Amino acid sequence: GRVTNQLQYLHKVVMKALWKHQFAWPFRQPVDAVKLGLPDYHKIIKQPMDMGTIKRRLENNYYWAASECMQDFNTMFTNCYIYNKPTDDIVLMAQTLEKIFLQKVASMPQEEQE
Amino acid sequence: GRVTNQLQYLHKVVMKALWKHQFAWPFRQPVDAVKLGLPDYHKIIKQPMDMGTIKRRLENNYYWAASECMQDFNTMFTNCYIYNKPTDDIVLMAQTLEKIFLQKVASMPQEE
Amino acid sequence: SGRGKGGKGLGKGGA
Amino acid sequence: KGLGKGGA
Repeated sequence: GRVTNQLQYLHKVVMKALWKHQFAWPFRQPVDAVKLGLPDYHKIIKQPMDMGTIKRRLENNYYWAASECMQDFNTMFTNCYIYNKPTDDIVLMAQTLEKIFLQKVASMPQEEQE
Repeated sequence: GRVTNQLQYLHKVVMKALWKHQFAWPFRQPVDAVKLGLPDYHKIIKQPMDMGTIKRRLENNYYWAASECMQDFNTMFTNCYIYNKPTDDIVLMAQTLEKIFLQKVASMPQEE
Repeated sequence: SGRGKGGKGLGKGGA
Repeated sequence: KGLGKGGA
């Protein structure tokens, strides 16, 4: 439970940008294995992660440090590459979003404090 | 070049830590599809990336910004997740290295 | 990439 | 080894 300048950056600059991205829509809520006909999803992916959960954790001061938050973003993208076929459009969508994620993280303010 | 603090950090902290890690050995040279018996590898992975390449690039000041180096690290990990079966040990090794990558990048100095 | 063959490669070996 | 979301 903390508010830091980096977590505020992650909430208000990084997530705001990814959230509104045209490829973001499959990532804004937990993967719905029932809706999508993916009965194997939870057998392969043991730690589901999505932006909605990350955003809410940012708003409830769940994270102690930015790195904890960056790890959740990473799990979300990693689940997608691991579960899906290489040829699935979702993979290209994740890669596009994760490039922004890394770009924005490179500009994160570096007095880790509050 | 004079080397940005960011690229100095990627070399002296991030690559330092990854190169020597006990899980790093599959990642230190390009994947050898012939040696490993992987006739589909270059069908699926269109942009191979490995630490030897990234390390050489850091040594020779090939990179213009930190984010370009960080992209290469990301491509290397991602190739791995995309190509291999979810249950392969290599995936776990990649996940462990990448967690370190992200942990360190969290503390990387500001640009400019 | 990763692009070409949808499925999941063939792999390096599991555990 | 997946089932996937599709493409296409």
